[PDB]
Amino acid sequence: ATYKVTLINGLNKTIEVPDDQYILDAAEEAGIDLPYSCRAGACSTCAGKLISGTVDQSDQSFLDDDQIEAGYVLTCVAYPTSDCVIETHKEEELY
Ligand code: FES
Repeated sequence: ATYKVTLINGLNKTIEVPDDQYILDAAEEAGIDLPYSCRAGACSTCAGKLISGTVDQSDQSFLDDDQIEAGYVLTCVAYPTSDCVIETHKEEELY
């Protein structure tokens, strides 16, 4: 499957993401400059907030159960599992 991932912050664009591609990688192929540092699921730099839809970010490690429950997603290690809508650049909300 290929899912429509809407990325919002002067950013408002919907990209196509195969279910076996990470959202950050797909955003970069679409020319979108999203924040990152480790690209390995171990920090908050690439954090976004899921507004609708679902992801598989099982390779992540930084976010705790409670941050995941609140809708945070580490875009560098997140695969879409449905069409979804993500607010980007959300690291600041964790602190
Ligand atoms: S850039 Fe570090 S977790 Fe995504």
